[PDB]
Amino acid sequence: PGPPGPPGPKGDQGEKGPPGPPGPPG
Amino acid sequence: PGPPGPPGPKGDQGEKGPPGPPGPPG
Amino acid sequence: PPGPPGPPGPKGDQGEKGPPGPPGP
Repeated sequence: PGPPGPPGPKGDQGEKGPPGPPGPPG
Repeated sequence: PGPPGPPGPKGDQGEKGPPGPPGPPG
Repeated sequence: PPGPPGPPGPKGDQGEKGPPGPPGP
């Protein structure tokens, strides 16, 4: 049997992060 | 007849999220 | 014969939470 193939391509980038914390009070 | 290679590397972390909500009115 | 390339890797983690919002009005 032949050797295993090489590692595959890199995966997709993750989804964008959630909105940040609320700003400071007025 | 080699098997498929190991899975590719994990993708990049997603981009930082957008700015948060405005702070409370003062 | 060597095997073919593996399939695409796992998706990346979600990005970090965003920066703080603007000061209030």
